[PDB]
Amino acid sequence: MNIRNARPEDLMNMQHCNLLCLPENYQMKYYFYHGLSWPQLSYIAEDENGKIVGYVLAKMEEDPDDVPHGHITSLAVKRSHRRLGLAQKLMDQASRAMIENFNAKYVSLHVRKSNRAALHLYSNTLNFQISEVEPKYYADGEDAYAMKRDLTQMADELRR
Amino acid sequence: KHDSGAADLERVTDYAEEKEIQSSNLETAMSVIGDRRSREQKAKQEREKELAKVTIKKEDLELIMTEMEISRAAAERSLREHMGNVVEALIALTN
Amino acid sequence: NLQILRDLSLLQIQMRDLEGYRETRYQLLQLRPAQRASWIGYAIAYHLLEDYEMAAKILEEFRKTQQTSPDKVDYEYSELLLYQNQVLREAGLYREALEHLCTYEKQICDKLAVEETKGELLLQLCRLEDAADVYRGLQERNPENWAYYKGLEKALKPANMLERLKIYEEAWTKYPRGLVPRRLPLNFLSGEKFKECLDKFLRMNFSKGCPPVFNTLRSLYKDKEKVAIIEELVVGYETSLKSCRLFNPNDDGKEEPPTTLLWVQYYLAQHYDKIGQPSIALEYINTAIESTPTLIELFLVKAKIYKHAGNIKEAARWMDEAQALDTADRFINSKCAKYMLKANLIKEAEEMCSKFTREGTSAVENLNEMQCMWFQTECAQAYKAMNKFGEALKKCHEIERHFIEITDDQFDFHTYCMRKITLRSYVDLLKLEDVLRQHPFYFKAARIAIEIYLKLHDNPLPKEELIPEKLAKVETPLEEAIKFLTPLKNLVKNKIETHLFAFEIYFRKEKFLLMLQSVKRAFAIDSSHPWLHECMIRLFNTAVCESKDLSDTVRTVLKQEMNRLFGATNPKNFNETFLKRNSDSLPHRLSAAKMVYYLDPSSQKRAIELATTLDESLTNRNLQTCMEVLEALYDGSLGDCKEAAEIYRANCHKLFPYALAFMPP
Amino acid sequence: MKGSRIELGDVTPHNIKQLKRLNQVIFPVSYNDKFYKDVLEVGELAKLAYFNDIAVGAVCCRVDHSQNQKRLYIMTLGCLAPYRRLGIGTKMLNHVLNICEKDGTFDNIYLHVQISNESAIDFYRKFGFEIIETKKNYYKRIEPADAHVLQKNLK
Ligand SMILES: CC(=O)SCCNC(=O)CCNC(=O)[C@H](O)C(C)(C)COP(=O)(O)OP(=O)(O)OC[C@H]1O[C@@H](n2cnc3c(N)ncnc32)[C@H](O)[C@@H]1OP(=O)(O)O
Ligand SMILES: O=P(O)(O)O[C@H]1[C@H](OP(=O)(O)O)[C@H](OP(=O)(O)O)[C@H](OP(=O)(O)O)[C@@H](OP(=O)(O)O)[C@H]1OP(=O)(O)O
Repeated sequence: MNIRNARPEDLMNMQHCNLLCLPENYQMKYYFYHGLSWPQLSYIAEDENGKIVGYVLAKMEEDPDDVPHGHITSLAVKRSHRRLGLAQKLMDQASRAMIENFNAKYVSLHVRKSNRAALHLYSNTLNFQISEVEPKYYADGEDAYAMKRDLTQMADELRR
Repeated sequence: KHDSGAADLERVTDYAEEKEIQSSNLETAMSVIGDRRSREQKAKQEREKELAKVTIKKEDLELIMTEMEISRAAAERSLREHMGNVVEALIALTN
Repeated sequence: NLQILRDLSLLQIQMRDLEGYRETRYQLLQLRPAQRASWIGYAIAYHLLEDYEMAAKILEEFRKTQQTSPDKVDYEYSELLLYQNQVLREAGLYREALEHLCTYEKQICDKLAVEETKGELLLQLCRLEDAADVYRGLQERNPENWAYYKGLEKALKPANMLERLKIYEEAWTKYPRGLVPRRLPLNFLSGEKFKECLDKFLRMNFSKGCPPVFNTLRSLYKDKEKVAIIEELVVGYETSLKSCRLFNPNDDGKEEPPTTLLWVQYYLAQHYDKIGQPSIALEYINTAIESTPTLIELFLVKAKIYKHAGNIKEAARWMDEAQALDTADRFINSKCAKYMLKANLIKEAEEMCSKFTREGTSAVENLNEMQCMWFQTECAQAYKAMNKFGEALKKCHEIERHFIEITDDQFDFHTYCMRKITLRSYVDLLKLEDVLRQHPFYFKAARIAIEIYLKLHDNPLPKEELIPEKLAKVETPLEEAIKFLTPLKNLVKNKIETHLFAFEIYFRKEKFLLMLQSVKRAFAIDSSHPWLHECMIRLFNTAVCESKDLSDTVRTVLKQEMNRLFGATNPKNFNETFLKRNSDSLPHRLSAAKMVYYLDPSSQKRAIELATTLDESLTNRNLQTCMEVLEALYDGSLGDCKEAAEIYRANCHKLFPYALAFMPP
Repeated sequence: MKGSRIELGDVTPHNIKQLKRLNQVIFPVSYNDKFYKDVLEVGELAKLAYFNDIAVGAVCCRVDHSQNQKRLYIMTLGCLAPYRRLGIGTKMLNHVLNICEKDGTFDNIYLHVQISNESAIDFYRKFGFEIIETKKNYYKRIEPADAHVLQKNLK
C-alpha cells in the first residue's frame, strides 16, 4: 500500500472511488475547494500500479463560536482490497496531521446504523464515542450516529 | 439534515475589504526589479526587432497552411524563424 | 476604475496571454504598491515562466514587509516560507535553500513540508548519515510509504542483498503492525530465503485472514519459478492439512480454525485462475463451495474464473446470486452492473444500478448529474459491442462536455485564493488545469469514439443537448473527430496509440506531412509494435502507388524523409523480414498474415497456411488472441474461409473448453 | 473468550437472503416465506452467529400461547457439519438463555427434534432439556417420521 499527501492532480480520480464505493455523492467543486483550502489533512492510499484504492477527504470546520475542530467527510477503501488495516492508518494519519498543523481539539463524523464492520471499526478499535443519535440523516432512511473522538492525549503525546 | 456543501461555496464569493500594509521603503527593491524587468523586455523586444525584417511569400505559406492546419500567427513565427526556406522548416515542423 | 482591471487580469489569466496580464498587473503596481495579490501573481507568473533565482530574493524582500504587522496570523507566512523553499528547491540553488530553511525553521507551524525539504536537500547535497537520520525520523513519523523507504535504501547504499534486508528485518522488529515492510523483501529477493520469507508471510496473513494478499502477490507473478514454488508450497500445505489438521507435522502449535482450509482453497483457486488452468480451479472450488455456501468472496472469484475464461454469461448468473446474498454496499452491485454490461445485458444492468441511486429520476441521468465517468464509458463500449453507434457517440460527446465544464470551473475561487495565503497547491492546480485532459478514462472513451467515427466514415449507411439519431449522422465525421482528437495529440504523446489513431484519422484525409509526423512520433517510441508496423506497410504502399498525385514541394521532403527512416525496399521482402523476426509471436503472425493477403489477394492459400499454427511454443497464446483470430477471419480482411474455420474452432475448443465463442453452434 | 473469533449479529432488512441461504441448507425441510416474515419484526429475539467473520450459525425463536402457559419456542437452530464443537452451540444458546433471563417474565422453553440424531439430544441434555414427549409421525417426508419434544422451565 501507500499513504501519501493530497496532490491535487491525483484527486480527480478518487471521486471515481466515491462513485464506486459509498452512496453519498458530492459535487467535484467541493473536491477542488477542499484540495486547496487545507491540503495537509486529507490523504490518499494507493498500490503499485498507480490505481487509487482508498482515500480520506477531510475538513477543518470553521466555527468562531467555539474552539476550532476538524470534521471527517469521507473515508473509503475498496472491498477487493479490504481487511489489511487501511482505514485506521488513514484515519490516525489524518488525525496527527490535524494535531500537528492546527491543534484539533476533537474530531467528528456521521455514520449510519445498518453497517456493522464500519460501526465496529469506528466503535472499539479506533475508539470513537457516541455523542448524538441524529434521526433521518441519509437518503435511504436510516438514522445515523454522530461520533466524536477526543484528541487531547494525542496532543500531549505529539507535543512531547 | 444534510446540506451537501451548498453553503460551503457561498462564502467563497462573499464581499470583504482587504487589509492595509504600512509603506516601508520598497523602492530600493523595485528599482532593481524594474531594471531586471527592463533587461528582459529589451531582450524580448530585440528578438522580434531583429526578426521583423523577413520577407514573406504567399504561395508556400498557403501550401503549409493547407498541409498542417494551425493558425496563421504560429505558422508565421515558424516560417520567419527558419530563414525563409520551406524545406527544412517543413522538416522541423515534421520533427 | 479598479474592478475593470481586476476583470481584465482574470480574463487574461483565463486565456493564458501571460505578459499582457503582467503589464496590466504592473499597472496595479504603479497604481498601488501594497496589495498581496500582486506578489501572488508575480510568484505564480515567474513559476510558470521558469525564472527562479531572482524570485528567491524577490520573495525574500516580500517576506521582509509582512513581519512588522501587529495583527498577523501565522499559517499564511508559514506556507509562504514553504513555497519559498519550494521555489529555491527547483531553482537549483541547493545550499541557498538549505541555509534558508535552517535559518527559518522556527518560524513555521507545519513541520511536515519543512522536513521533506530538509530530506530532499540532504539527499541532493551528498550528506549521507544525517539524511539517514532524517529518513529514520520519517519512518517513525509514517511507517508506510514507498518513497521514504526507497530514499533510505538509496541513501544508506547497501552493499549486498543481506544488509538491504537487514533494514526490513529491524523494521519488522520495532514496527510489527505495518504492511509494506512485510512486502518489500518479496520484490527483489530470490531463493530459499525468499521461500522462507513468503512462508511466514502467507502463514500470518492466512491465520489472520487477509483476503487481498493474492493481489499483492500478483505484483510478483512475472517470474516463472516463484509461481511454481508458491504453488508447490500451497498444495503441500493442503495435502498436509487434510490429513493431520495442521500446516505441517514438523512443528507443534495451537490447532488452527477450520476456516483456514477453505481460505487456502480460495487462495489456490485464484492462483489456478491466474496461471490459466481452470479445470483444476473448478475441481477445487467445488469442494470450496461444498464446504460453505455463504461467503461472498468465494462466489466473487467463482465469477472471476469464468470472466478470465471465455464464457461471460455463467459469470453473470453466478455473480448476480453472489451480490444477491447482501444488498449493503455499492461495490458489489457496481461490479454486478459491469459484469452485466460485459454479459450483453443492458436492461438488467440498468435496473440493477438503479437500486442505490436516488428515486426521483432515472438512473443514467442521475449518474450523469454526479459525473459518473465509469458507467458511461463502459456502457458506451458495451453499446459499441451491440453493433450500433448512436447513444455511445452521444455519451462520448457528453463526457467531453463535462470535461469542458471541469476545465472551465476554476473562475470562481481566485478571489478567495488571493484573499487566502496558499500558493503551492495553487500553482499545482493551475499546472494540472494546463494538462487536465491526460486522464486514462478520457483516452479509454476517445479510442472507441475515434474507432466508431472511422468505422462510420469507411462504411456509411441552455446549451446543446443530444439525441442519438441526428447527432450520430453528421455528413462528415472527420473534422469534428480531429477536433476531439487534437487535445489528446497535443497533451499526451508518450503512448503510441494516440499517434496511431492520429494515423488512422489522417489516412482518410490524405494530409501527408501530418501523416508522416504522426508516423515519426509513433516510431520514436516503439518500432516493433505490429499494428504500427502495418500502419507503416500501408504508408509506403500508398507512397509507392501514389507517388504522382502530389505537388513538387511535398515530393522532395517526402523522398528525403523516406530515405532517412526507411531506405528503398518493397513490401514483400520487408514483411518477410518482419514475419521472420517475429516467427513465434501470434499477434505479430496475424499482423503479417493480414498484409500477405492485402498486398496480393492470390496468396490467400498461404494466409490460412500462416495463421493456423497451434503448437505449445507460441508466445502470448490466450483466449484473447484466439477470439481475435476468429474475429479477424470472419471480418473479411483475410478471405472467405468456411472450409477450415470449423476444424480450427473444433481444434481450439479442445484446448479451451470453457469459452462461449468456441462452442459448437 | 480470547483467541476465539465468535460474534453475534442482528438480522437487518439488507441481510435476508444470506439467512435464506443458510437455513435452506442446514436442515432438510423448507417452509414458505411467511416464516421469514415472522423472523423479522421480533428484533433482538432472533439472531445469527459469525465465526471468523463469516456466517455459520443462527437461532430464531417465537412466542406461543397454549396449554395454560405463556410459552417460548425456538423456531430453528442453524449450524453445519465440519464445525461441530468449534464455535456455534453453547455460547449463543446461552445468549438466547440470558436474553430469556434478562426478560425473565415467561414460563418455559421447548423444542421439537428428530429421533435419529442421538448426538443432538445428548447435546441438548448437557444443558438440562429433559424428555417428556415422543410424538409419532410428526415429520412428513423424511425417514424418522417420529419426533421428540424437549423442554426446560423458568419459574
Ligand atoms: C462518511 C463516513 O465515514 S460513514 C458513510 C460511508 N462510510 C464508509 O464508506 C466507510 C465504510 N465503508 C466501506 O466500504 C469499508 O471501508 C469496508 C467495508 C471496505 C471496510 O474497510 P476495511 O479495509 O476492511 O477496514 P480495515 O482495513 O481497518 O480492517 C482491519 C480492521 O478493521 C476491524 N474490523 C472492524 N469490523 C470488522 C469486521 N466485520 N471484520 C473484520 N475486521 C473488522 C478490525 O479491527 C480489523 O483488524 P483485524 O485484522 O485485527 O481484525
Ligand atoms: O483501475 P481501472 O483502470 O479503473 O480498472 C480496473 C481494471 O479494469 P481494466 O484494466 O479493464 O480497465 C481491473 O481489471 P484487471 O486488470 O484486474 O483484470 C478491474 O478488475 P477485474 O476486471 O479483474 O474485476 C478493476 O480493478 P479493481 O477490482 O482492483 O478495482 C478495475 O477498476 P474499476 O472498477 O475502478 O474500473
